[PDB]
Amino acid sequence: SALFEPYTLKDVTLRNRIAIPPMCQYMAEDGMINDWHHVHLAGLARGGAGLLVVEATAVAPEGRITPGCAGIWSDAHAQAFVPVVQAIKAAGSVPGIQIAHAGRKASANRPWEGDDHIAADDTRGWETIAPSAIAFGAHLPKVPREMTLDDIARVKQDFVDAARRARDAGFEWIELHFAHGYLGQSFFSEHSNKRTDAYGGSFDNRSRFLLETLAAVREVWPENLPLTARFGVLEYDGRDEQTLEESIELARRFKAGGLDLLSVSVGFTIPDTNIPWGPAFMGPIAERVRREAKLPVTSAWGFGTPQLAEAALQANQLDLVSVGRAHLADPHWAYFAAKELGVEKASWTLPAPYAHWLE
Amino acid sequence: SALFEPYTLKDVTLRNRIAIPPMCQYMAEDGMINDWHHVHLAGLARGGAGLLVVEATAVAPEGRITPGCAGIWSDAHAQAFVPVVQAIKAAGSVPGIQIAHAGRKASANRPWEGDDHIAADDTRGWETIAPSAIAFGAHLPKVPREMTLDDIARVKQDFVDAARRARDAGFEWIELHFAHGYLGQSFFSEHSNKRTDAYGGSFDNRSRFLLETLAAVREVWPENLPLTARFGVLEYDGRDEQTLEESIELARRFKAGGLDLLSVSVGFTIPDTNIPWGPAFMGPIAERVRREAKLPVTSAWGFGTPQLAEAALQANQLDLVSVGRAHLADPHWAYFAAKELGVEKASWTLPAPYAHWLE
Ligand SMILES: Cc1cc2nc3c(=O)[nH]c(=O)nc-3n(C[C@H](O)[C@H](O)[C@H](O)COP(=O)(O)O)c2cc1C
Ligand SMILES: Cc1cc2nc3c(=O)[nH]c(=O)nc-3n(C[C@H](O)[C@H](O)[C@H](O)COP(=O)(O)O)c2cc1C
Ligand SMILES: O=c1ccc2ccccc2o1
Ligand SMILES: O=c1ccc2ccccc2o1
Ligand SMILES: O=c1ccc2ccccc2o1
Ligand SMILES: O=c1ccc2ccccc2o1
Repeated sequence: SALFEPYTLKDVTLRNRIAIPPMCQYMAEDGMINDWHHVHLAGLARGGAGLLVVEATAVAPEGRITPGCAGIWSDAHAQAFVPVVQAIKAAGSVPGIQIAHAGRKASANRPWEGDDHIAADDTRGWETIAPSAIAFGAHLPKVPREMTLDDIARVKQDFVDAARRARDAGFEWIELHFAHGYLGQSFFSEHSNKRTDAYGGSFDNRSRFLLETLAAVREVWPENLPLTARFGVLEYDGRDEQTLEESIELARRFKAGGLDLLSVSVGFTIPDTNIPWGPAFMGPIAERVRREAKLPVTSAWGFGTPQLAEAALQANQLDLVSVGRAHLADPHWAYFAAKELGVEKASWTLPAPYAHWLE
Repeated sequence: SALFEPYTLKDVTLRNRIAIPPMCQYMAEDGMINDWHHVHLAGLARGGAGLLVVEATAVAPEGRITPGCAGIWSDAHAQAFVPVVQAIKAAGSVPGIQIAHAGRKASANRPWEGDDHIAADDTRGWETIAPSAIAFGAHLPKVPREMTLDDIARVKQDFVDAARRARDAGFEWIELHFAHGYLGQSFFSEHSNKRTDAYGGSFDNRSRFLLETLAAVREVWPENLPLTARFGVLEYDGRDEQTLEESIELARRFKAGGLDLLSVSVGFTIPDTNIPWGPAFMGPIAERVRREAKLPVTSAWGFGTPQLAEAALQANQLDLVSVGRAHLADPHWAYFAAKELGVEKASWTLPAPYAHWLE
């Protein structure tokens, strides 16, 4: 089966094509991860996936989505990941991390605690920053502060510091979070970026924050470890052909700038959209990006049906299949997939103390 | 559903009737548990089961089954359990432990490393002890040394020390391992106990080691925490009616001696048996013990089909249903069961960072 073929990118080899995408847990305290994360991540790694990407981890305190978000904005924050990385490696999975800045979507409640911007007088909240002083709307009505050029330089450096820390903590795979309406996505989108300086207006200017951040990170991230990004390539906002064309052009620039793989997503930049949800719905758009930018891709949404994951790989729509919620339901989803797809000795997807008894 | 009704025994309340029975991992080193066990057990606890019983944990080095067995024969061994117990409690499951001595079945290879007695000249092995100098046979040919009265006193005290350590490490549930052909079972069975002193011959004498050990443990184990045992009540050796009658009589004595619940098993004392394996096959024998000894029971073997677990509870065959291998396959089996049995808000069997997204 295609799903269980290994994959090599730079010096890193994944044992199969199952990636666990970043999934926020909302369990950190002042950015510091804890035994919630340790057990969650080590357990996932033991389930058999080839790659485990740690949740959106904030490069700066104000770049958390919520008060429960993980952070890597100090060396002490980074140190907290060391034992988890080591446990992921012990289980034979590749440890990755998504480094992030939530931009105008920051300072929000946890999803089971209202999912909305935190009230102004709640002592947990903070001022958000963005390309322009324009609110997302809906459940995220807070108007962000327009970034200064010095803010832009500082956030870029925060991404570099985060990547350097990720490297030194032992991560073997990094993903820059340029998707889902957060800071990077919001610099790219005309909906959110009304700047008239070097960082807004034209395609080149809207691309600039993303490209400069990638280039700056590339200076500290080892060339032998995959350098990746997540990027929303359309919005389902009635401007999809134009948006896709620009996004694919930016993907070509990312590739030329050393990006090894793109995780293809939806932008979620604004709320007034009409996303055609369905199992594997992203496959055709991922395939178009893959083909037109000639860049390896992953995508997600509904690939927990193992036959869908297999079909996407066989059709060359994807290079890796990201499977999120199914792993929250069953940490050992990769074993279920192995059985479904008829992998010989399927139980040996798991470590010996499980595999021996399930065979 | 019956499976998701809470259960109170002494001062302890289980959130549902799902018990995870002891399952050896064979991952300890010189008896010391490690991050294998931490993540395994914490992950299981988060999956939703009401009770998690830690694997057979040796009361003495020679009472390990294998070189990978957990031990609790020193305070330093016990300390290693403290963070795991605390993680189990944090997840809302009740932490239990099975304390054990493998008797003539000790000094064996791990199951995926031959499953047989360790060769005499292998530096990992050790002399086994038992009631009588008689081998199990088959893959366990080693003849054990016949215990002296001082050996008997010492092993009893090792069980007391183990129980005291379990208590002080924060366990809320203890299970004495008097099943599966190990030391305790082998004192009860005429197949393995040919002693002609106070510890063999008559029913009273064959019962004596088990009853004295229970009584000694009872002196240090808090009266407000469940005191339980696992015991093989028949062998499927052509002597089942006689063996069951004696085993039920011993169960009555255990109850009179403060036993709160019996985990009903098969003896596995000798290899030449004909066990009628099948899904839930133990239900009727568990029910007979429950009824005739008027004692709460659990049992196992094939209850990973949630409807079977439900039916056994509704028929009053069992008070708790133990589900073993299905939890190795899927740590979140209790969530699967909740869905199968139509529990409202089934995903909230799991903690918020999972439940919110699966609802
Ligand atoms: C609990 C949860 C948290 C998520 N957190 C992130 C995250 O940190 N970064 C990100 O880019 N996407 C995040 N996502 C999106 C997932 O990575 C994924 O794309 C999505 O869940 C769809 O895949 P699935 O159908 O397999 O779950 C999250 C999704 C879930 C359910
Ligand atoms: C990996 C493994 C290890 C076990 N170790 C123990 C143990 O430590 N003590 C014990 O009394 N039974 C042990 N057992 C038996 C289980 O507790 C249980 O009775 C059995 O697996 C049947 O239940 P199941 O069909 O749900 O797996 C073990 C079983 C397995 C599969
Ligand atoms: O980038 C993100 C971060 C969190 C999150 C939670 C649910 C769904 C999607 C998400 O995307
Ligand atoms: O897959 C594995 C195999 C062995 C192991 C040992 C310790 C911790 C984690 C492990 O994961
Ligand atoms: O008491 C025990 C201990 C280990 C074990 C392993 C497999 C099956 C049954 C077992 O019982
Ligand atoms: O079920 C839970 C809920 C919360 C929690 C926090 C830290 C560690 C484990 C936990 O388990």
